[PDB]
Amino acid sequence: ERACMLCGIVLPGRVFMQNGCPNCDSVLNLRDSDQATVNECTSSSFEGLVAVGDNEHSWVAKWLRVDRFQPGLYAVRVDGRLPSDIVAALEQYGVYYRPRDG
Amino acid sequence: FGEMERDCMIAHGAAGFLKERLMEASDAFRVHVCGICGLMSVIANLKKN
Amino acid sequence: LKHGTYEKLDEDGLIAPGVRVSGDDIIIGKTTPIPPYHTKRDASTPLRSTENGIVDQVLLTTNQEGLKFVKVRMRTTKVPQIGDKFAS
Amino acid sequence: WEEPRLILDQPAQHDNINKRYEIRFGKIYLSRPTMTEADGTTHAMFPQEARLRNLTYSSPVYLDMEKSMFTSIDGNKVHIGKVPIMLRSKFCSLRTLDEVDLYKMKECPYDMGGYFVINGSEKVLIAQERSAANIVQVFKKAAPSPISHVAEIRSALEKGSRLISTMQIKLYGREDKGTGRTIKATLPYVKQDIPIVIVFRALGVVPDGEILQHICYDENDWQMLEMLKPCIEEGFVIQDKEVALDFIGRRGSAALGIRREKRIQYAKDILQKELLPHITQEEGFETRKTFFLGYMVNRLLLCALERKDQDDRDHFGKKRLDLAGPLLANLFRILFRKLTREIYRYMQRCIETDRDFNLNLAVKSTTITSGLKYSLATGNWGEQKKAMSSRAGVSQVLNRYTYSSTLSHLRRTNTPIGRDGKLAKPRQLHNTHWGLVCPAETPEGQACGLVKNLSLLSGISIGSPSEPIINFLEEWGMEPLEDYDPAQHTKSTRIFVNGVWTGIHRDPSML
Amino acid sequence: GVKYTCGACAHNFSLNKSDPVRCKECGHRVIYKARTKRMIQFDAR
Amino acid sequence: PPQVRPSIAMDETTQGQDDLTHKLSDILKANINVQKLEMDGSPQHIINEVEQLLQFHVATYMDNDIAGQPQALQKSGRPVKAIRARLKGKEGRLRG
Amino acid sequence: LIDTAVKTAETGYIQRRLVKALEDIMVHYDGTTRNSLGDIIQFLYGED
Amino acid sequence: IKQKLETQFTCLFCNHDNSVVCTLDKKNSIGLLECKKCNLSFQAPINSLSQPIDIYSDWIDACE
Amino acid sequence: PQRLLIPTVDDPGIWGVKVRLGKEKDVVRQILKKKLAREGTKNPLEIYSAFQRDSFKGHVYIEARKAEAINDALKGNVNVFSNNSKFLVGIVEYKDLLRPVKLTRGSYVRVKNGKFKGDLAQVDEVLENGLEARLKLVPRLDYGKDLSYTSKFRPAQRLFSEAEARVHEIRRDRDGFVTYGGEEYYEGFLYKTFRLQNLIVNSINPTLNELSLF
RNA sequence: GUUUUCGUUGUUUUUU
Ligand SMILES: [Mg+2]
Ligand SMILES: [Zn+2]
Ligand SMILES: [Zn+2]
Ligand SMILES: [Zn+2]
Ligand SMILES: [Zn+2]
Repeated sequence: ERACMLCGIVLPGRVFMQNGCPNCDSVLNLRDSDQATVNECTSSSFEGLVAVGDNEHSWVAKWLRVDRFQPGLYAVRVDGRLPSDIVAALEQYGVYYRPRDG
Repeated sequence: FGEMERDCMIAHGAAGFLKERLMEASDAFRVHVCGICGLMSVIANLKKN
Repeated sequence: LKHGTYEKLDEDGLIAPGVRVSGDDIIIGKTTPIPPYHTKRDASTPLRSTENGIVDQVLLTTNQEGLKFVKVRMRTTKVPQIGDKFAS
Repeated sequence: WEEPRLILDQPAQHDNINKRYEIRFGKIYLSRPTMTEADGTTHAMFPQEARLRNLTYSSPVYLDMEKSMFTSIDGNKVHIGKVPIMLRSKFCSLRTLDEVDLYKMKECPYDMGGYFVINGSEKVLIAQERSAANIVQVFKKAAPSPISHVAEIRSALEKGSRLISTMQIKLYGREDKGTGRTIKATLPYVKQDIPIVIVFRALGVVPDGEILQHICYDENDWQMLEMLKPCIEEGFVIQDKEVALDFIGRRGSAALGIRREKRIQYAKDILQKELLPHITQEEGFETRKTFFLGYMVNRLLLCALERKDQDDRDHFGKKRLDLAGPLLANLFRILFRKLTREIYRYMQRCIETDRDFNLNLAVKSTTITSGLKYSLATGNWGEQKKAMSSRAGVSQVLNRYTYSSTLSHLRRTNTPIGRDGKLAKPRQLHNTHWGLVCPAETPEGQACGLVKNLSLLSGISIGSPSEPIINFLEEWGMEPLEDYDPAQHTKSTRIFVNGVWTGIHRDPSML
Repeated sequence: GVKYTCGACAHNFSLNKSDPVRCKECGHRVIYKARTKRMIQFDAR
Repeated sequence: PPQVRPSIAMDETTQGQDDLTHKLSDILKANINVQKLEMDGSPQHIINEVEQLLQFHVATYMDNDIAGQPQALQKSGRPVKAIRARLKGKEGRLRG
Repeated sequence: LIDTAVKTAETGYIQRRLVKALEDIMVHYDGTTRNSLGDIIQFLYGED
Repeated sequence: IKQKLETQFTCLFCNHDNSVVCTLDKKNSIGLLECKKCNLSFQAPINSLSQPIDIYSDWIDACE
Repeated sequence: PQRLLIPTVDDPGIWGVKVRLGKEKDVVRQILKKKLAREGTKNPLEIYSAFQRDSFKGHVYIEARKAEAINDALKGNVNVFSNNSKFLVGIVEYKDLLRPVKLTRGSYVRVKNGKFKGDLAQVDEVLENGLEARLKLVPRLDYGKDLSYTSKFRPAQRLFSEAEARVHEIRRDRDGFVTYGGEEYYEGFLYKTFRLQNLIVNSINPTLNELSLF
């Protein structure tokens, strides 16, 4: 269960090795990159366990920016910082990553 | 030393033996007390006095 | 160490069976290290000061954890004496 | 087999599939003593070996598991530990060997075992006495109380030899004081008392005619009728089983918001369950419960009238000595229940990983082993975390200072009544120990008069199955309780087996 | 060095606080020490 | 001082800290936890609960014979020996 | 035997309570009987 | 004698616990209930064998 | 700016039911999967989100609108205290429930895990990912006096010197820099790959030994 | 060379 940087959805590490991030893999390509990228985009340290089942009208979803993202476990805080390449690609594609650790 | 023992020897009234026995033959102790507060709150050293 | 003596102990830290014993006498010689030279401490077994006799049977075996584990039996006659109790 | 199924499930919609990870248990397998040396070498033991090297004379035990899958889209010999074994027993390595090899292993023949060797320490259990369970017990409560007589019974399941609950009744109202001579009941898992008529109506007999029939059987006893009359008068609001039940379910000590939907059913459950389970635990025999309750309340009313003696609580025939059987049974019962809890839980946080558990890494036999070890070595018949409220001194270090001291030590009893309140009945000798316990031998001071000893000819029952007795009764024209009429069977004999009402008969002499 | 003896086979053997304590001759796992070499007296009273 | 609550050596060197020291440390921890509450998320109910637990700890360290409420204990299952318990009783300081 | 065992303990309790009751009383140079507080009990010890 | 009972029962309307006040009035064999938050009241006949728990049970049986 | 996403009355309420200690994450995930599986069913659960926070250990809060939804959600869950120890969440603290909330080189830090715990360190490098950082400690070696570790049998600390290492028991790369025993030693100090988890920098007060050395 | 230390708390048993 490594907390994703961008969307925050968390799934068992096997899930990301094999099933991936439901929303960020399109731009983060965790399924199709070295495990270094998967771990950097999905850290094993996280805080603020938020279970989301309905996100379309949940205020928690609007605050957490997961109203569009698939309902599921989400982590409020993720420590560390993204390396240069991941954030550079995110900003090139127009995804201004907002760290959720504050 | 039993309670009834105290009772019996007080009926006798051997005050001095009582005090010394409960002091010399038990945990006698000396302390220092500040009269103003009347408590044992003194900070003492002897060789420095 | 203990105020009692250690000479009757053996070269291993034990005492031979059938040795005269007096109270306050170190019957088992055990030592423990000191958490950091001269880093050990007495762990001996003086005999009960009130109890004297002769060593009956000295056992040396390992406990369940496999560590050395002794069972030492001392013995002596009990002679009836003034004030000793008897009953019909 | 008291707890033979653990049922799991996994309705994963990730597509509703019910993966039932059910676990079943096979036969129990008991080994002979066989320790494992720290050298890894294993060998059968002997008590003297443990005495020398401070070990416990215990035998490894195996129970058979069974892991069964019921996945609908809509085991092995597991070493469970080692059980200390009382010497000379059928599992004892000294039971055999006759007179000779005992010499070779340096065993005194004059020892008769009967004790447990733990870490080289021979330990002796102390049997505890007790009144016989599931008995009607009416007593005159202290006059300074609205209660005048107290009918008491601790209902326990005959199978399993384990307490389940207790129910008590009280004659409310004083002689021409407290208004009428009413009666209200006390129940398990409740918080208030209820008029007895109400509990009759919730059990099927709402009309008072049937209630009186089941209660009063000499209609000529108008006195009985008028003591119960206030109970009948107050029993007019409730007129059917559902109101009686919701009424009862309103006081079931449960949560708030059960609503009459489920309140009536929970009330009926506690009318069936938790209530006289020794009589019946299923449906369709609440009539048997009504008849038995009527008999018990009739006894209570006779006692209130005092036409019969209050059942002498000191009458020893009611008392019962729990041998090691029931004691160890309950101890291992609680320990196995804890083992069930922990293993079933480990299934929960190990099936989530969906790893095929070996049924080996999950189980730690240390639970039962260490629990029994503590409860015996320290003698606390209970977990190390429930030291308080746990009977200590049940097990003791044996006596080998002299032969006969040990002898009595093996023929000693215990009275777990406590020293709270001096009193005289218990310590006092009562005629009803005639030929049962040593009249002269007893401790001194606090222990005097309470701990007892088996008389030279007293013998303890181990228990026998009861159904053949039922057949013998059925064999001999047993008259059922539903064929029981107050006038017809006015001189017949009510039938009781193991103390519970087991029919009617008119000519008991021949049978 | 020191003289010991087994309890089962009845054989004396000497260990030097280095060998794990096991019967040198029949594997019996309980050994013992022997009498001392000093002389013993008794008042016989 | 330590004189009141010194170290007891269950087995030669192995010393179990006196339960008085244990409960003193416990109350200091509860105090610090209350201290650690307000500068961060302290949504009232959390403050109330933590202070309630601190009060429970203090009362237990004073007395464990508080009627109507169960006793305080150590991991062993043994109820804590409150100061009152040390003081009163047939073995109390006075009588003992 | 039971009665003896009960009586010894109960009597010991009574004796303890009583001795606590009257542990300080004294006769004095005046011959009066007064307590630690000085409240006279008897105007004269045994009236004699 | 009236007996106001500020009970712990939770009322369904404003969903506030301890908001139900079960004031029993046996004089006319007629009960009374009050809420301090939404002021909902309940009525039910009360025999010599009715309690605030029975009254709350009747309220649940009636409203829902 | 999240401030325009502040909660209001129209937003679903939060009922905070406390659960058994250490089982709060278990209850969170139980609620998540129960809601997901029962979403769209004939008995749907009116819960919007479930969350637990480290500070509020034992406290579980679910975004919902009716107590019936919470009662059905927690029904069938054993890790929850039998009590309905739930208190309605006020408007202001809805965001305070999810509020998330220093390390630099050359900063004094302490070791916790392993055997070198309780030894002050000075950070001198940090890994790019933000997971591991290198340090500047006082090496603690027995010089072969007991090699042929644990955290409780160690002697005092001494600054590393080349002569002692040469004599008692060693690859000289740069002046004063020796990678000995899988450990880097610069300027007579200790350098090792220490995890960010193994270290802490906030609220550390130097001790008498540290002020004597540092 | 003078000098110099063993634990607790429980339990159960008896001792009058
Ligand atoms: Mg005598
Ligand atoms: Zn993502
Ligand atoms: Zn002063
Ligand atoms: Zn041999
Ligand atoms: Zn309301």
